[PDB]
Amino acid sequence: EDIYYLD
Amino acid sequence: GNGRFLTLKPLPDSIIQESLEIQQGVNPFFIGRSEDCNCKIEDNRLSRVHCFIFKKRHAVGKSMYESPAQGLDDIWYCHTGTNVSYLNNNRMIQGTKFLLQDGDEIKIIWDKNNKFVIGFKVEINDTTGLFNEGLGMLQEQRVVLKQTAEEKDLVKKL
Repeated sequence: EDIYYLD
Repeated sequence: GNGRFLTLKPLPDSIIQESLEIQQGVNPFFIGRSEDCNCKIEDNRLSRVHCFIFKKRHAVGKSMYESPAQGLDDIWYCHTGTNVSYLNNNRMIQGTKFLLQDGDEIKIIWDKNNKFVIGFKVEINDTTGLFNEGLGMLQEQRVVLKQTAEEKDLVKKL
């Protein structure tokens, strides 16, 4: 239940 | 230790200028947006439980050549955030662990374009019989360890 992506 | 052992203080270098202290009595210490986390840090970028620090009994087989501390306790930083955290110079992906040596600066979130940078300074004020509080025991040169179902379970009770 999470959609993170620091790119 | 009367109640506090490790001090995690979001330093001015980080978007956060607060100071949190991991009570030696609380294990493991959870950090994140959700108040459920022993530590309270709300950053839309990180998960409600970006990461948590867990303390474990430091030990080793024999003392051949190397000189250990018999069997004391050490602090392990556990990361469960999908945005991956950064400990000093080691990568911390969702499901990793790292040794915490007194004066450990951990990065919870860093954004080049958003300029969103977080970082807490770990400062061990009290030493609850720690092998050496946390100076960076030899043998293993600051390496990121992996967590197991045991760790994931810790957050399950969070």
